[PDB]
Amino acid sequence: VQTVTLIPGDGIGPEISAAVMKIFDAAKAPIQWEERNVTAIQGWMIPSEAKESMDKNKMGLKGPLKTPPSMNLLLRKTFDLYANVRPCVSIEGYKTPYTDVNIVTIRENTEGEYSGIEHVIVDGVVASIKLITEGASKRIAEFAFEYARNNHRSNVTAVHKANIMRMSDGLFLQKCREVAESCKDIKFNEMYLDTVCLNMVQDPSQFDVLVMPNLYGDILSDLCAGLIGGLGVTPSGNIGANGVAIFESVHGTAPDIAGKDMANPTALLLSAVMMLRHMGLFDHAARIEAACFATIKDGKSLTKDLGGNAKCSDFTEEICRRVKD
Amino acid sequence: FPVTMLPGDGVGPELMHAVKEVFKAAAVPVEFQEHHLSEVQMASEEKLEQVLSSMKENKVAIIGKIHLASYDMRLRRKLDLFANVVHVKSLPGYMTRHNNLDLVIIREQTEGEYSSLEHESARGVIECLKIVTRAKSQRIAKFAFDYATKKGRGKVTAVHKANIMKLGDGLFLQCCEEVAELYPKIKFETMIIDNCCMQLVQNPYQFDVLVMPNLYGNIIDNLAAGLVGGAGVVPGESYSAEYAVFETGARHPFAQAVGRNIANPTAMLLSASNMLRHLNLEYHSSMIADAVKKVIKVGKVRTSDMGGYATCHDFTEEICRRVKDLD
Ligand SMILES: Nc1ncnc2c1ncn2[C@@H]1O[C@H](COP(=O)(O)OP(=O)(O)O)[C@@H](O)[C@H]1O
Ligand SMILES: [Mg+2]
Repeated sequence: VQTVTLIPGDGIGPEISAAVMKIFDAAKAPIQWEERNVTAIQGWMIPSEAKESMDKNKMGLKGPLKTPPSMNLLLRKTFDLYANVRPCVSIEGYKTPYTDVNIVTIRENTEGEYSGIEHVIVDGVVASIKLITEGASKRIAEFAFEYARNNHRSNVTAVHKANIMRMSDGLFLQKCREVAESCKDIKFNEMYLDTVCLNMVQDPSQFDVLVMPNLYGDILSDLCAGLIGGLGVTPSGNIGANGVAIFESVHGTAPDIAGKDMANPTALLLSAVMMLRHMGLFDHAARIEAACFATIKDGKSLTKDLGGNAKCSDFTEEICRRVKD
Repeated sequence: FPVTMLPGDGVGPELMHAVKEVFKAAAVPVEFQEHHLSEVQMASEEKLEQVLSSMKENKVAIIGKIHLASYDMRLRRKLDLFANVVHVKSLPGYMTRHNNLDLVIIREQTEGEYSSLEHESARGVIECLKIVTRAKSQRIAKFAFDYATKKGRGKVTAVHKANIMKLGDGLFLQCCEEVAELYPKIKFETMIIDNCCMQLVQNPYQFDVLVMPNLYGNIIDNLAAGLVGGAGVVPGESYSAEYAVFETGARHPFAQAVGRNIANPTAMLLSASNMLRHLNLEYHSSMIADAVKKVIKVGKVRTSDMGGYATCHDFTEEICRRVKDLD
């Protein structure tokens, strides 16, 4: 029996956290929850009991947070969350114009145009500082190639703009190329960001694992989520230092429907599935994931946002009786 | 009517060949004067001046992709082509997952990350400067709103990442928010590039005109082009206060296809048609565009990118015989 740090969050957060809790218990998952609140205090940092919890449990599940220093930039520095993994998978029986999408975006989470560094050079002239380093690049590329080796993926594509930003993106590319030479069992290729965006929208099936710097990853992960149904069905995990990883929903707090038993908890649940696989609980992950997809394929009980009108409770309840197989 | 031509990189020369052939068959009173900037060696600043000089005389160009800052950024500063407009429009017979789509993408093209401002700050740590200025953000915002005023458009959307680049992208938004107040009959919305890219895939019909800085324009140009058929069919144009140069919307050399008579010239042809509109040869403009559009709708002759088997030359001549069938 193992303990997970749970940050319910704001708006629908509690509801969808509780929904994931009930599904885990129904599935007899060996998971207990330590509920924690990360609204920042200053001395800016997260509350001591949050950090102490996460340092001890390593696994965290995090719902949508409200935007005020952002608590997610704080979480990232506090645990050196350097790898943002976002699998994008077609949901069998939730029709979009795109089918058989199976892409994993690996996004460098520490650097790039997200440095926080800008200057007013002279009045009316701003320079924003994009930062690319040798170590961060090698680290993310080593992560994308380990992920491909451990998840049956065959191809890693490095997405870049080294033709426009010759030195920074060039360095990112060079460190990908090095790691790729070190991993002969994964086929590696390079591709410009604009070209990826041009092709992704036409034929998404030509892409497997994609590793890229921060800004490109933040943008392309959300583009790809459009192909399969939006942020309400997309999981996300962030890996960090000292075996810490935080799995998260990346949709908004949805206050227009908070508390009205109307929320869609697929995302947090599919993230909690990533979490379960990260912990070795492969059998519970596959049953919960199977129970989830089967509920959606059946159609008879979808939440408002996916073209139905079942309550969040009814959707959560059908999954629970399904996962008892 | 003299017109500066720059064949450009990759399949560029092949595409100009198709423009040149269709123009002959439509008896377009246009005389191209050819110059070369793409892939030159010290002969750099010289060739750029010959373009500016012929541009002062012709004030209108049609160019392929053009392969210290890059040759493209240098040309665009030398000519002050701050504004780039891509018309994202479905072709009635050419079916995709998003038909009946009509968007305009306006991108600032002289600053941002395209400045080549990079340096090694320490062993293995590279710094790269994205530039945003008040003067260029204001100017591209006025252009977008004058565009949407002129062409009868309703909404202008400013795309940004000011939640992260609060100073630089913030100053871009600020100039947009200022200009928007002068055009009260135009709706003004803002949206983070992250979401905007998801929005364009789920439901691009929610948009109308979009305006944005350089890098986000390169992304959205390509994304939106792929919605309506890809780089073979989507045209573009770049403006100064006195110049207009026409090009393709999602700019790519297509190195693979050079010499294989494979490339689709629809984008370059439609662009040439908009060029003719800019020259007050409306009759020739609407004829070429109507012929291009009808050969695609009918479905007999179509290049690989559009589901067919035809060569670039086969497709071009099908256009030529159709235009000659109108005069
Ligand atoms: N004129 C054209 N006709 C048809 N397809 C085109 C044309 N230009 C570009 N494309 C499509 O767009 C892609 C452009 O990307 P490409 O030229 O390979 O360069 P990059 O190195 O920028 O990715 C091509 O692979 C091709 O599929
Ligand atoms: Mg994002």
